Amino acid sequence: TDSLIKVDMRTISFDIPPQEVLTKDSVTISVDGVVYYRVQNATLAVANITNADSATRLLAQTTLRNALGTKNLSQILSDREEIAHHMQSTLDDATDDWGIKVERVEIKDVKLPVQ
Amino acid sequence: DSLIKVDMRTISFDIPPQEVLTKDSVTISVDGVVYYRVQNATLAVANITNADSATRLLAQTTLRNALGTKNLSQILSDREEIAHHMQSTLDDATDDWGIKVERVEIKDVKLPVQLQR
Repeated sequence: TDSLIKVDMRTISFDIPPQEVLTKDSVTISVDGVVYYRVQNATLAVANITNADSATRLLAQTTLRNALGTKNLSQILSDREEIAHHMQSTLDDATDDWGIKVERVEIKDVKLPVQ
Repeated sequence: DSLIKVDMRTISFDIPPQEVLTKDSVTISVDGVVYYRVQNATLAVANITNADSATRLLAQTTLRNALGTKNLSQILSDREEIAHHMQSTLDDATDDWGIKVERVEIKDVKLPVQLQR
């Protein structure tokens, strides 16, 4: 069926709002990020609009916190691509149930508050 | 006794975000606040052109210079000594214009992750 309702099938992005994280070397940081994704299955995505919108954003936040909590501050700067690619794999696993491919994750800013 | 009343108490201005490199080659974005007051009304009014030109730009240069001489770990730990050092540098320059820099505060320190080695 050539459905009348159509969905953007190309790369789009949402921001992960700043998450407060404790590094392995005990530094308190605020980290925000960007998730790049696209609908790969229009039928699954249309079926899961409510179940994916909320759940994906929260999972992006949790995925970030868990990944960064296991690293030293130094590692977060130098291993940023490894960390991001690991997050992308974790996020892409969960989003498949909702017809979404996560293509890329980027760690944006690491804020250091008054310690 | 004067009709025009120059504010003689603490005022603040913001130092716009400064992108700079640490001693250990980390790119950071840092901003701050400078708390000052007029201590000499006559001298400040006389040197108003000097103060409006130099002070804000001096706060920027002093911040950039201080952060370039510190390691990231030191910026995390010694944020108070850096601010106190800046206060002394700024206060030395503003004294000639009847202005006392009372306190410098380092607010946000961000690591643009995409912009590193």
